[PDB]
Amino acid sequence: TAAVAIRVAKKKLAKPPLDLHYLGDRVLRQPAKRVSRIDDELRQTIRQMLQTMYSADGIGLAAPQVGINKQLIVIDLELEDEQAPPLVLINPKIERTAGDLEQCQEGCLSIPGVYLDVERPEIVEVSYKDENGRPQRLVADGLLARCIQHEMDHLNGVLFVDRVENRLELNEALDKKGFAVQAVRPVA
Ligand SMILES: [Zn+2]
Repeated sequence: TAAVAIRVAKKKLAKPPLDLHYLGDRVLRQPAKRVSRIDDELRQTIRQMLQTMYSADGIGLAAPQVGINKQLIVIDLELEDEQAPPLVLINPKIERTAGDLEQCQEGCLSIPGVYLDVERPEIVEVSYKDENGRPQRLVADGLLARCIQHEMDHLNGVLFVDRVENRLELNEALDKKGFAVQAVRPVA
């Protein structure tokens, strides 16, 4: 029986609870362990991931980015309904993608200050368990589908730089932030 409520203010905190890890760090290249229990301890980690994400001005955050080896993503990208609930994906699975390939600028909380173009399918269908353990299914397009695919990549040890086709732009953007092109990995 759940006794932790996920009711996190969308506000930056003076002292965010979890620490980010950055391109180069091996934690970002470890495929994530499946979650065995969706319980109150996990929900406290969900709250802390949200607080960390809001504090770093992000829209999505995967557990490995904060050093937590779990198939767990939080997303909150709605602009219009300011207080809409965040999307919590536990043990997600991409069922299929659809639509055309679209190229858009992406950033990442684990690669601060790097913004590069990435091509992805415009539509994704994902199955998952929510923060209450209930099975769910979602079809998404636009920014939501993009963020889902980016965050799913984190659970497989894949970073958006791995999908960047422009060598000039990749190298220039990494170098100026102290990141190494050698930390990039090919796409499976
Ligand atoms: Zn990311």
